[PDB]
Amino acid sequence: MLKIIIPTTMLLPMTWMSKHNMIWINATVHSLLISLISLSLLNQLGENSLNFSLTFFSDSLSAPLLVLTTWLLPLMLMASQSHLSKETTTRKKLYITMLILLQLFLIMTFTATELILFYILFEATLVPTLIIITRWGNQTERLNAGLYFLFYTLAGSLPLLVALVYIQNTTGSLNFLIIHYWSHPLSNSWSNIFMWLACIMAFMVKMPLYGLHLWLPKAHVEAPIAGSMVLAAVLLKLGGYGMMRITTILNPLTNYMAYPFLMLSMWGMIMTSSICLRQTDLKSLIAYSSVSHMALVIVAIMIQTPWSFMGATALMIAHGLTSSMLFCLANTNYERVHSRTMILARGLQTLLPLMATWWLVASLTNLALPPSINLIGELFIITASFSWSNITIILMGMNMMITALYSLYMLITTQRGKYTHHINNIKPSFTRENALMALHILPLLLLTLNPKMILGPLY
Amino acid sequence: IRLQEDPDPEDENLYEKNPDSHGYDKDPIVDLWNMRVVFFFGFSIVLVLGSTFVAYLPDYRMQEWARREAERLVKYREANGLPLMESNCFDPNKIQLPE
Amino acid sequence: PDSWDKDVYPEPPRRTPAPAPQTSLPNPVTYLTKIFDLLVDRPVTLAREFIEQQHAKNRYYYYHREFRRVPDITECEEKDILCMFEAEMQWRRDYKVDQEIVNIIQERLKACQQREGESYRQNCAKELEQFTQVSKAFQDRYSDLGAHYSARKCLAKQKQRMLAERKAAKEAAA
Amino acid sequence: NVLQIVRDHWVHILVPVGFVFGCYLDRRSDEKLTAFRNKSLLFKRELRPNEEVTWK
Amino acid sequence: MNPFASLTLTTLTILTIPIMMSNSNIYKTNLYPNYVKTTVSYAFTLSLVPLLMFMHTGQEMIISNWHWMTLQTVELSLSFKMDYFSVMFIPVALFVTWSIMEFSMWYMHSDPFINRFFKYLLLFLITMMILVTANNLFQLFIGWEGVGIMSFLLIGWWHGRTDANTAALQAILYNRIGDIGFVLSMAWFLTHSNAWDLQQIFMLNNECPNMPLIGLLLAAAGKSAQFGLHPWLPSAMEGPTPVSALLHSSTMVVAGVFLLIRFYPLMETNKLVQTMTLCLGAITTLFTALCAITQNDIKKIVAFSTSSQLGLMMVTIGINQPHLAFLHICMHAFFKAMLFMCSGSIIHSLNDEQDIRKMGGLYKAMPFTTTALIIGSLALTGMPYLTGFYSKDLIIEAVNMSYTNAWALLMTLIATSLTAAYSTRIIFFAFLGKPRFPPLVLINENNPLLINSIKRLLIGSIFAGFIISNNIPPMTVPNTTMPLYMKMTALIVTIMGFMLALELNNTTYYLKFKYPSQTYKFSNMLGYYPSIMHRLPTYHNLSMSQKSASSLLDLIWLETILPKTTSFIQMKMSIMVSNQKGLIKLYFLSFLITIMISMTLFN
Ligand SMILES: CCCCCCCCCCCCCCCCCC(=O)OC[C@H](COP(=O)([O-])OCC(O)COP(=O)([O-])OC[C@@H](COC(=O)CCCCCCCCCCCCCCCCC)OC(=O)CCCCCCCCCCCCCCCCC)OC(=O)CCCCCCCCCCCCCCCCC
Ligand SMILES: CCCCCCCCCCCCCCCCCC(=O)OC[C@H](COP(=O)([O-])OCC[N+](C)(C)C)OC(=O)CCCCCCCCCCCCCCCCC
Ligand SMILES: CCCCCCCCCCCCCCCCC[C@@H](O)O[C@H](CO[C@H](O)CCCCCCCCCCCCCCC)COP(=O)(O)OCC[N+](C)(C)C
Ligand SMILES: CCCCCCCC/C=C/CCCCCCCC(=O)OC[C@H](COP(=O)(O)OCCN)OC(=O)CCCCCCC/C=C/CCCCCCCC
Repeated sequence: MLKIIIPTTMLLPMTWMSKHNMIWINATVHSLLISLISLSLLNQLGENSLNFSLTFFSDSLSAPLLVLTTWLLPLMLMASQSHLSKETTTRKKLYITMLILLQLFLIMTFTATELILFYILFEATLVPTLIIITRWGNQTERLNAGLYFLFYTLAGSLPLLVALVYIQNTTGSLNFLIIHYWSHPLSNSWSNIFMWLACIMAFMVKMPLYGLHLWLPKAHVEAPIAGSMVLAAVLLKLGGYGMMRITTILNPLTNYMAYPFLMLSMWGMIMTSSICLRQTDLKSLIAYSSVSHMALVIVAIMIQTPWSFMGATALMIAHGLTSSMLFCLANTNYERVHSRTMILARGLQTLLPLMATWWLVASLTNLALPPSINLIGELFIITASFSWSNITIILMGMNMMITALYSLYMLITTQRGKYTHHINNIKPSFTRENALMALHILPLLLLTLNPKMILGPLY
Repeated sequence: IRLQEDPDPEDENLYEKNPDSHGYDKDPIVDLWNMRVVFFFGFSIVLVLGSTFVAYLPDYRMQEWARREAERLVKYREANGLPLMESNCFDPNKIQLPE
Repeated sequence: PDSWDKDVYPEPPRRTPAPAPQTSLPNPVTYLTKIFDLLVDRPVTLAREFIEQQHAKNRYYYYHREFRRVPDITECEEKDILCMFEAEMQWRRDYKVDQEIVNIIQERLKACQQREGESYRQNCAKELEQFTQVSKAFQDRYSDLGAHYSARKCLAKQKQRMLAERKAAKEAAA
Repeated sequence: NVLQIVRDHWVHILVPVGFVFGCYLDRRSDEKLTAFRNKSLLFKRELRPNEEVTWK
Repeated sequence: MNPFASLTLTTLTILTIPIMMSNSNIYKTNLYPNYVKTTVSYAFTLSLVPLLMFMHTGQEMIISNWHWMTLQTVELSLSFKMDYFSVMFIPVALFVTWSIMEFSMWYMHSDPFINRFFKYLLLFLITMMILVTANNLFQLFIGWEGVGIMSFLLIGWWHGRTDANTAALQAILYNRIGDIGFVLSMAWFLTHSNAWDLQQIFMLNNECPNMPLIGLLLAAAGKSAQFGLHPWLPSAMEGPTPVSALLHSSTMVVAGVFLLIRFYPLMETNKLVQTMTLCLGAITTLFTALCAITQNDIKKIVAFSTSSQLGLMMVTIGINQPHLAFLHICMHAFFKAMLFMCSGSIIHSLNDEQDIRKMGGLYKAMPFTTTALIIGSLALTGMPYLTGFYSKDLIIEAVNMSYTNAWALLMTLIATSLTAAYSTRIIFFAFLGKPRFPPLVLINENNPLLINSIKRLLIGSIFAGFIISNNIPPMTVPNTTMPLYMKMTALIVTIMGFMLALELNNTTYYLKFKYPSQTYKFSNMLGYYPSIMHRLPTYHNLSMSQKSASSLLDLIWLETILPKTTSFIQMKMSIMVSNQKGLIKLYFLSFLITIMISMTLFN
C-alpha cells in the first residue's frame, strides 16, 4: 500500500512548493494520477484478502472504498477552487493540505490490518474535517456544527477504545486475521452485552444511527462544499466498514442485541424520508436522504447475511457517489444566488438546461432506478430483510415510495416551474461545473455495467 | 455603527473579463490549461484507461476456474453413479463425536 | 458442439418434422430465410473464416490450474494457524465449486423446462429430482452459516447434525 | 529558458518519485516475509534447474 | 442458424440505434423526427418477419446472450424470452408507434423541442420492448421502471405547468405503490425459488402461494390503473396528445395486464388470487365507465374508456383466460390508438379546444376524422365483425359461461352498456348538431401525415382482428354450445346502452332546465375518490412529516435527551465548582473535613 500512501505524502510538498497560480492544476493532475494507480487494488482474489505486509492489507471491501476516496479527492479540489478564489495563497495551500491529510488518513484507515491502528486513524480523520468545517464554513452555525460532530463521534468512540484494549488483553491480539481465525462465541452475559454495546454504538454514531444523527444535518449543512462531499461519500462509510469488520467476534450475541438497532434504523429511515418531504433547505434534504440510506445499510449489517453484506457495500458506494453529486449541484445553485432556500431559485430548467439534465440524472440515481448500483444494493438489502422477516417488505416499500416522492419533489421544485423574476445573476453553467457533474455521474453508470466490483468479499 | 468594517464586495463574474472562460481561474491561460489538464487526465486517462483495465482484469476470483472444476466433478460423479453434491463437507470417520 | 461436454450439459436429440405442404401458395418464410442466408449468413461466415484463419497463425495455449488436497479443519490442531489457514482456503474453494455445481444443475433445469415447453411438468421430472437432491444437500451443508462463515462453523454445524442423527437412531433402536 | 521553466516545473516529479519509492518499499517489505516460500502444502514444488526462488 | 433470434435482437438494436445518433448534426437539424419514424417502420417490418416465422411452425426461443453476474447460486444474465406474446406484441406496438410518430410530426410542428420529444418517444418504446421481451424478473423490473420514468418525463412535458407536474408526480406515486408490490413478489420468488427467471419459477412453483401472487396482482393493479390506484391514468392527460395516444392508452397501461399474463401458470394454480383479480377488474371497469359517461373533456372520456378496457382485461385474466386478455390487448391497442389520434386531430383543428360542449358540426366539417372515429367507436363497442369483435365477444361469452362471481358478471355487462353509452356521448357531442366553436374557422385536416397515420391505424381497426384470430393456434377450448340469448348478451346490452344514451342525449335539446342529481354529481366528480383520497391522506402525511418527525422529534426531543441535557448538567456543575469566593478560611475548613473523612471512612 506504500505505492499509494507515499504519493500523497509527496503531494503535500508539491502543494506547499508549487507556484501560487498552479496549486490547483498540480493537485488535480496528481490526484487523478494517484487514483489511476489505486485502481489496481480492484484485482481481488476469490479465497483470501491481499496481505501486503504486517501493517496494511486490502480486501474486496477495502478496495472500492479506497478507489472512491482517491477519485473523490480531485472533485473536492475542483469545488474548492470554485469557492476559494479570493483566499490568500497560504490559506489555499492549507486547505489543500487538509484535504490531502484527510485522504491519507482515510487510505490508512481502510488499509489498516489491526483494530487499534484502525481506531487511531479513523479517529484521526476528525481533526482535518473539524478544521475545514469550523474554518472555511460560511455561516455562524459552523462552530456549533463542529462541536456537535466532534463530541458525538468521540462520545461514541472512547468506549470503543476501552473495548479494543480489553479485547487485546483478553485474547492476545487485535489483528483482524487472528481475531477471525481464532474467533470464539460470545456468551450471553452483561459483560459481553456491554462490550457489544461499546463497539456497535461507536460505529452506529459514526453511521449515523437514527436518534444519533443530529450532528449529520448540523455538519453537512454548515460545512463547505469539499467538507460536505467528503462527509457523505466516505466519512459515513467508516461506520459500515467498522461494523462489517468488528462483527466477526460479536456472534452469537448479535442475533439478540440487534433488535433495538433494527427497529430504530427501519422506523428512522421512514421518519427521515418523511422529513425530506417537508424540508425548506436543500442541503438539509440531502443530509436526511443520506441518513435514510445509511439506516438501510445499518439494517443490512445488523441482519448480517451474505446477501445483505453485498447489498450494503453496493449501497455504500452508490450513495457516496450520488450524495457527492447532489451536494455539488446544490453548491452550484448556492453560488448562483447565495442562499440555500430551495424555493428561492426556480425555473432553473429553462435557465440552465444541461444543469437540469445533471439534476435529473442525479435524482434518478438517488431513487432506486434499475439497473443502477443504488437499486442493486437496495434490492439485495430488501431481499435479505424479507428473508429475515416478511414485514420488512412493508417498511422498505414505504421507504421507497417516500424516497421517490422527495427526490422528484426536489427536482420539480428546483428545476420545473417558472423562474424567479428578480433573480438575474444566474450566469451560464461553467465548463468546470459541467465536468465535475460528468465525472460524478459516469463512474456510476460504468459500475452499473460492471457490478461485481462493488459487491464485497461475499460475492 | 460599531466597527470600521469593509462593505460586502459585489460578486465577481469571470465572464466579464474573459467571455470564453471555463471557470477555473481568472488568468485566461492558466484557466485554459487547467481545463485542458482536467479534461484530458480525468476523462481520457482515468475513465477510459481505468474502465478498460477493470474490464480486462485477469480472472483472479477463479469464476471460470470454479466453473471448470464443477464441470469436471459433475462429469466424474454422474459417470459413476455417485451423488452430484456430497451430503457432508467433512469425513465422519475423521470426526470423533463425544459419548 | 465440442466447446462444452454433452454429458455435463445434456440435450435430447432434436426431432424436426419434415415439411409437408398442402397448398400451391409460395412460402414467404422460406423465401425470407433464403434471402437471410444470401445477405447475412454468407457475409458473416466469410468474415468469421477470415478471423479464424488469422487466429490459427498465432495459436497459443492456456491451462487449468490444479490444486492438491491439503489437510482440512478436522485434521488441523487447535489454534494451529498455518493448518487452519490452509484448511479455510481449501474449504472456501470447495464452497465455490459446490456453488457452481448447483448453478450447473439449475441451468440444466431451466433449459429442459424451456425445451419441453407445453409439457414441461411431466417431461422435466428427471431434472427436477436432480435439482431437488442437489439443493437439499447444498442447503444442509451451507444453510445458515452467516456472513462470517468459516470451516470451523461448518464443522460445528455438521457435528450438531451428526449428534442429532445419532440420537434419533439410538432412540429408534431403543 | 530551461532554467526558469525547471525552477517552476520541478515539483511535478515528486509524486512519480514517491510512487517509485513506494513500489521499492513494497518490494522490500515483501522480501522480509519469505518464511514459507516454497513451503506451503498447497504450492510446494521442486525448483527448476535454473531458478533460485519461486517468487521474489 | 435460425433467423429468429438474429431478427428479434436486430429489431431491438435498431430501435436503440437513433438514440446513439442523438449527439449529432442530424439531432441538431429538423430531419430527426422523420429519421426516427423511418427507423421505427424498418423495425416494424423486421419484426413482422419473425411473426411470419411463428405463424407457420410456432417457434419460440430464449436468448441469454450476456451473463451479468452470479450471486452465489443465482445467475442473472441478459435474457430475452421470444415467445408467442413477444412476437405478437412487438409488431403491433411498432405499428402503433410508427403511426403515432407520423401523427406527431404533423401535430407537434410548432414545438421547439420536437427532436427531444421524438427521442423520448423512442426511449419509451425501447423500455416497453425491454419489459415485453424480458425473461427474468430483474430485466422485467428494469423495463417496468423505464416505462414509468418515461411516463413521468412525458406527462410533465410542459415543465411550466403546475398541473402537469402534479400529474407526473401522482403517476409516479401510484406506480411506486405498484413497485412495492412488484418488489414483494421479486423478493418472495428469489427466497423461495433461488431464481429470478420464468423457467425456474414455473418449474419450482407447482402450486404458487398467495404472497407472491398478491404481490404480482398489486404490481399489475398499480401499473394498469385498477380501482384504488386508478386516478393517475385519467390525470395523465396533461401530457401532449401523442403521449396519451401511444404511451398510456395503447402500450404502457397494459404493462400490468401483460405481467399477470406472463405468470398465467401460477395464476392457474391459485384460485383466491384469481377471484380477487376478477373482482378488481369488474369494479374497475364499472366505476371507470360510469365516470366516463358524464365527462366533458374528450381526452378524459378516452382515458376512462382505456381504464374500463383494462378492467375488462383484468376480468378476462380472473376467469382463467390469459390468451383472450392478450388478444384484447392487441385489438384495443389498435382502435384506442386510432381514437386518441382522432381526438387529437379534433383538438388541433379547433385551436386546442378539448370540450365537447364547444365542439360540433365536425361530421361535415372534417369527413375523414369523422369516419375514422365512427369506425373506432364501432370497433370499441364490439361491431359484429370488426377488430374488437374477435376479443370482446369471446371475453363476454367466457364471462357468462364460466364459474364466475355473479356481481362481477353483472358489473361487466353494465360496463359494456356504459361503454356503448360514452361512445355515443363522444360521437353525439363532437360531430352531430350545430357548431359551438369560435367563429374563426381554422379547420384543416388535409395533411398527408395525419391522413396516412390514421389510414394505417384504420385498416388495422377493420381487418387486423380477423387476420390475427385466424392465424394464431387455438390456445383454449371454444364455447361451441350455449343458449341463444346468452350468445346475444354482448350485442343486446351494447344496443340497449346505445339507445338509452342516445335518448338521454337527445333530451338535452328541450328547453327544460333541471338541477343535477346526486348520482350525476357522484359520476361526474369521479366518485369523489380524487378529492378525498388526494386531500386527506396527503395532508395527514405531510403534517406528520413536519409537526411530529421534524419538529417534535428531530428538533425538540432528540435534542433534549442527549445533547442539551448533558450540556446543561455540565454547565450547572461547572458553575457550582467555579462559584468560589476565594476564601482560605472556607476551603481550609473544607480541607479539615476532607482529612477527617479520609481518616475515618477509608480503612
Ligand atoms: C350505494 C349505491 C351503489 C350502486 C352500485 C351499482 C351501480 C350501478 C350503476 C349502473 C349505471 C346506472 C345508470 C347511469 C348512472 C349515471 C347517470 C348520469 O349521470 O346520467 C347523465 C349522463 C348525461 O349527462 P349530461 O349529458 O352531462 O347532462 C347532465 C344531465 O342532464 C343531468 O340529468 P340528471 O341528473 O337528471 O340525470 C341523472 C338521472 C337520470 O339519468 C338516468 O336515469 C340515466 C340512466 C338511465 C338508464 C338506467 C335505468 C334503466 C336501465 C335498464 C333499462 C332496460 C332494462 C331491461 C328491460 C327489458 C327486460 C327484458 O339519474 C338518476 O336519477 C339515477 C339513475 C341511475 C340509478 C343507479 C342505481 C342507484 C344509484 C344510487 C341510488 C340513488 C338513485 C337516484 C338518484 C339520486 C337521488 C336523486 O347520462 C348519460 O351519459 C347516459 C347515461 C345512461 C346510458 C347507459 C344506459 C344503460 C347502462 C346502464 C343500465 C344497465 C343496462 C344493462 C343491464 C344489463 C343487466 C344484465
Ligand atoms: C504498439 C503501440 C501501441 C500504442 C502505444 C501508444 C504509446 C503512446 C506514447 C506517447 C504518449 C505521450 C505523448 C502524447 C500525450 C498526450 C498528448 C495529446 O494527446 O494531446 C492532444 C490534446 C489536444 O491538443 P490541443 O487541443 O492542445 O491541440 C489541437 C491542435 N491545435 C494546436 C491546432 C489547437 O492535448 C491536450 O488536450 C493537452 C492536455 C494536457 C496534456 C498533458 C500531457 C502531459 C504529458 C503526458 C503525460 C501522460 C500520462 C498518462 C498517465 C500515466 C500513464 C498511463
Ligand atoms: C450521446 C448518446 C449517448 C448514448 C450512446 C453512447 C454511444 C454508444 C454506447 C452504447 C453503450 C451501451 C452499453 C453497451 C456496453 C458494451 C461494453 C460492455 O458490455 O462491456 C462491459 C465492460 O465492463 C467494464 O468493466 C465496466 C468498466 C467499469 C469502470 C469502473 C470505474 C472506472 C474508474 C473510475 C474511478 C471512479 C471510482 C468509482 C468508485 C469505484 C462488460 O464487461 P465484460 O463482459 O466482463 O467485458 C468482456 C471482456 N472480458 C471478457 C475480457 C472480460
Ligand atoms: C404500502 C405503503 C402505503 C400505501 C398508501 C400510502 C399513501 C400515502 C400518501 C402519500 C403522501 C403524499 C406525500 C406528498 C405527495 C405529493 C403531494 C400531493 O398531495 O400531490 C398532490 C396531487 C394533486 O391532486 P390532483 O387530483 O391532481 O389535483 C390537482 C389540482 N390542481 O395529489 C396526489 O398526487 C396524491 C395521490 C396519492 C394520494 C394517496 C392515495 C393513495 C391511497 C390508496 C391506497 C389504497 C390502494 C388499494 C390497493 C388496491 C389494489 C389491490
